[PDB]
Amino acid sequence: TKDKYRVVYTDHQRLELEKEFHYSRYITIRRKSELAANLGLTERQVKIWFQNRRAKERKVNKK
DNA sequence: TTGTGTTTTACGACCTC
DNA sequence: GAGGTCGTAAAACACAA
Repeated sequence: TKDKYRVVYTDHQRLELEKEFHYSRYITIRRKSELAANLGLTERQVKIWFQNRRAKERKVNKK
C-alpha cells in the first residue's frame, strides 16, 4: 500500500507511461519491473496506473 | 480568490483465471 | 492468491465568475 494520500506524477513519468501504454494495453510483469525502476515509482503504482488508464479509456469511449 | 466541474492517484469488493 | 474491472474518495487541477 501507498499512503498519504495521493502523489502527483511528473510530466516525464506520465510521458513514459503513455508511450509504454501505446506499445501495449497490458503491461508484462517484466516490463512493469523495468518501467518502475526507470521511473522511480513502485511496481504496484505502475500496475495501478495502467488499470486506471484502461478505465479512463472505457469512460471516454462510452461518452 | 472561491465555486465548480473534471481529472488524477489509490483504495477495497467482488470476479476470473 | 496473483491480477482484473468498476465504483468511489479526495487531492490536484483548470479557470470563469
